[PDB]
Amino acid sequence: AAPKNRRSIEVNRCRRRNPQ
Amino acid sequence: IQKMTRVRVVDNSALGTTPYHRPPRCIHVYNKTGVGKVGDRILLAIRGQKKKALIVGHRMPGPRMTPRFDSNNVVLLEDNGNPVGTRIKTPIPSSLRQREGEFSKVLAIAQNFV
Amino acid sequence: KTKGVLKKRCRDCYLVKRRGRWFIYCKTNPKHKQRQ
Amino acid sequence: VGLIALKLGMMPLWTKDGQKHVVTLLQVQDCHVLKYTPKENHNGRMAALTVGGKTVSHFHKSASILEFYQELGLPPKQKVKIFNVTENAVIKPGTPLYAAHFRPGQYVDVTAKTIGKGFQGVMRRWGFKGQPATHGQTKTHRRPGAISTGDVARVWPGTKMPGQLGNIDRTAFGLKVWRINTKHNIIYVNGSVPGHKNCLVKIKDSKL
Amino acid sequence: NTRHIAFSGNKWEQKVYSSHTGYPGGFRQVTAAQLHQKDPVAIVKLAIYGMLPKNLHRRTMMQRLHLFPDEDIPEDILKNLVEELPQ
Amino acid sequence: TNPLKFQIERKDMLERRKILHIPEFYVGSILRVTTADPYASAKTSQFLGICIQRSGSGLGATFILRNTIEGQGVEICFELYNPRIQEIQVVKLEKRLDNSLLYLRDALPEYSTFDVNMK
RNA sequence: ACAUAAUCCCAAAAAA
RNA sequence: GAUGUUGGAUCAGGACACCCAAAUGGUGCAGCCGCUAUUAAAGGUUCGUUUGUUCAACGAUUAAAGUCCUACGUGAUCUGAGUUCAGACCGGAGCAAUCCAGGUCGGUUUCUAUCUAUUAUAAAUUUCUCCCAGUACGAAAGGACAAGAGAAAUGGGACCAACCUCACAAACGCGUCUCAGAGAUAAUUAAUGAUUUAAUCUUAACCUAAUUAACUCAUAAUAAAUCCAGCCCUAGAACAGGGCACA
Ligand SMILES: [Zn+2]
Repeated sequence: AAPKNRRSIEVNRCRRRNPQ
Repeated sequence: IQKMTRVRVVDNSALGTTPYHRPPRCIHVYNKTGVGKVGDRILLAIRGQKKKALIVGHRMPGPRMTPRFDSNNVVLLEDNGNPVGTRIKTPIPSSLRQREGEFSKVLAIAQNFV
Repeated sequence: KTKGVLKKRCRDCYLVKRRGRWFIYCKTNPKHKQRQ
Repeated sequence: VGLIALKLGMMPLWTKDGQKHVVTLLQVQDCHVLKYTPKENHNGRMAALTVGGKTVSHFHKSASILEFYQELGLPPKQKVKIFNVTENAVIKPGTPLYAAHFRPGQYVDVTAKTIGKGFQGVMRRWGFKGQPATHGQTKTHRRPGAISTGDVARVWPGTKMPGQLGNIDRTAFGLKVWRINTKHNIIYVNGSVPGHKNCLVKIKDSKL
Repeated sequence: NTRHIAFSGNKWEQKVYSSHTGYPGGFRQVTAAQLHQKDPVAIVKLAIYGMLPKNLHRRTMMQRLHLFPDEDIPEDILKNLVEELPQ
Repeated sequence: TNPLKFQIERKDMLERRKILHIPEFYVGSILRVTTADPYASAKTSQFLGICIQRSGSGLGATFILRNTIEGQGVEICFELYNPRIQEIQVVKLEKRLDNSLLYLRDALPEYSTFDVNMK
C-alpha cells in the first residue's frame, strides 16, 4: 500500500514522543 | 463408520460369499452424524443391490470400557429390522441386547459375545 | 377472508368494529367471516 | 452461599451403580470473613472471602494492603475476594470458615480464570473453517479471508478477528458436587473448571 | 415528578424510542409506556435533548438538568427559587 | 498439589488392595479377566488374552488386552481398579523388550522368533 | 410488501 | 491519465412475497395427514453423481433441504474453470489479406497498510424414541391433544482424569462435562357484566379469563491504585497478570 497524504508535524511529534 | 468405508458381511445366507467385481461400500448412515457406530443402521451398496445393515464391529472404540474389533463387520437386514440371513459369523458386542428385544434375534443367532 | 370491501353475504351476517378494524361474523356459516 | 477455593486436579470416581464420573478437586487452604458492607438499592449485602498463602506478605508491599491485614487482625493473605449475599438472615460478622460448608449432591457454579492462549489467530478462537490447503491456494490457509461488504465502508463493531485469548474470568454452570472432605479440606465437583491447577477458583450456589 | 407527566392522544403506546448499538441487528424499540414503567426520567430528558443546539453547550447545559420520578430533594435543604407554570 | 496427587494414588491403591487381591502384572503377560458387567444371563464373563499396553495413571490406571477369536482379532481395554472386574488369573508370564506390544499388530514370524527368544 | 439505524430537516405541538 | 464483467471457495449481513420449526382461521377439516389464508426472520435450511453452470436430471437423508438484495456481496483474501488479447485443427463464409457474438486443445494474475474501520461477557437452538394406547370415534380401514421419561444433533462457553496425536511435567478432539427460572407486550384468535341502538355486540367506557419469536431481569462475571530493584511463571509481542519470606 501507499500513503494517502504527507504527515503533519504535530502528528509526527505526538507519535514519536509520548507513547514511546 | 462413515461413507465410502468398506465393510465385511458376516451373513452366510444373505449377500452370498461369492464376491463381485466391486467390493461392498457404505453409502449413508441413518444417524444424523456421518460417523456411525455399533447399533446404528446404515445404507450400503453392493453390485446389483442396495441394502440396509446393522454395524456389529468397529476398529475405533470411543470409551475405554468397550472392546475393539480388527475389522468392520455388518449384518444385513430388512425394513422391519430383522436379519434376512439364516446364519451369522464372528463375535458380536453385548450392546445390541441393551438396545431392543426385537433386534435380539441377531443376538440369539450369534455364536459368541464380547 | 381478507379483502378491502366487507359486505354481508347473507341476512345472518353481523358487522362489528374492534381494535380499529372492521370484521364480519356469521354464526350460520364460518365461511362468511371477513377481515379488512 | 459460597466460598473461594484453589484448583487441585482431576480424577475419575466409581459410583455403586457402576457409572463412571469425571470430577475435579478443589482444595481449601484458609478462609476468613474480613469486611461486611451493607447496601440498599442492590437489596443485598457484600461479604469478604479470603484465601491466603501467607508467603506473599513480604514480597507484596502496599500501605493499604498491610494496614488492612494488621487493623483487621488478619494473618498475611495471598488472595482477597468478595461475595454477594442476598439473604440478610444468613449474614454473619467476621469469622473463619471450613470446607465443610458445602454438601454433596448440590449443584454449584465455578468462577475462575480461563487458560491464557496468548495471541491467537482467527482459528482456535471463533472456530472458523479457513481456506483449503491445496488447489492453488496461496498463503490463505489460516487466513480469515473477507470481512465486510462493499455497501458499508467501516467494519461492524464486535467483528471476529485474531487476538489475545484467555486469562479472563469465566463461570461454569451446572456442576454437581458428589462429595466433600472436611479434614483434608477437599471438594469433589463434577464438571470442568477454568484454568490450570493451583489457580484460584470460586465455588458458588448455582441457579436451578 | 417526571413520572406524573401526561402525554395526550394515543402516543403513549404509539411512541417508539430507538436505541441502536454497533452490532448488526442491534436496533431496539422501546415504547413510552414500558420506558415510563422502567426509566421515566429518561423520557423528559430526551425531550430536552433535542431542543438544545448541538456540540459542546448542549452537554454543558445538559449537566445543569436533573430529574426524579419521585420527590426527594436534599437540594431543597439548600434554598432555591420556585417557578410555577402549569399547562 | 503434586504430593497431594501422590496422596490420591496412595488412598486409591489402599482402597483397591484391601478389597481386591488381584496380583501385579506386566505388559506382555497372558491373563484371564472375569467380568460381571454385561447383561448376559451368565454373570461370569471370562476373557483370555495377552496385555499389549499398560500405562498406570492414578485411580484411572488401565491395561489393554488382545487375543485371537474365531479368526478375528479382539482387543478389550480394562481398568485395573475397576470394581466390575471379579478376578484376574495369570496363565503365563512374558517380558519381551518393551511395554509396547504394538509391533505385534503385524504378527510377523521373525518378531515371534524374538518373542520366543528372551525369558 | 424490500434488502445498514429511526422519523418524508431537531425536539415537540395543536386540530397579528 | 481503467469502476478488472461469469462461476466456485472464503466470510457474512439484511429484506419477507415463510420452505421448515411456532401461534391460528376456513376446509368438500371423522381421525391421521393435506389444501388455502393470517401472524412471525430467533435459529436452521444436508451430503453426492453428470456437465465450466445460471440450470437441469438422478442417488441417500432430513423438522426443511425457502427466495432475493448487498457493484446480479466478496480477486489491495484466493481460484482462472469460463472470457479479454500472441498458437494447432475440423466446419462455414471470403479470389485473397482473413474473419465468425459457432464448436475442440494450450496460454506468467503486480503490491511491505498512511488514514478511517476492526482485533468477543453470558442467559440458547433443533430432533428422534418410549410411556398413557392401540381407549374415545368408526361397518371396516384407520386413529390424537396434554402430561411424563430417555436419547442425540447443531451450537455457546470450556477442560485434559482415561482413550488418541504425543521423545520431558506442555496443546488439542477424535475424548469428557454443562447449558436454567421469570415478567410484559405480538398481529391473529377465544371470553365475562354491558352500553350508544329496550335486542345484539370481545369495546365504546370500565373491573377483569386466557394466546409464537423479539422486547426485558430475581440476577450471574466486575472494580482494595498510589512500593513492585532484582529473580522466576502452566503468564506473556512490549505492556499487563501471577509467584519469590530485600538491604
Ligand atoms: Zn352469513
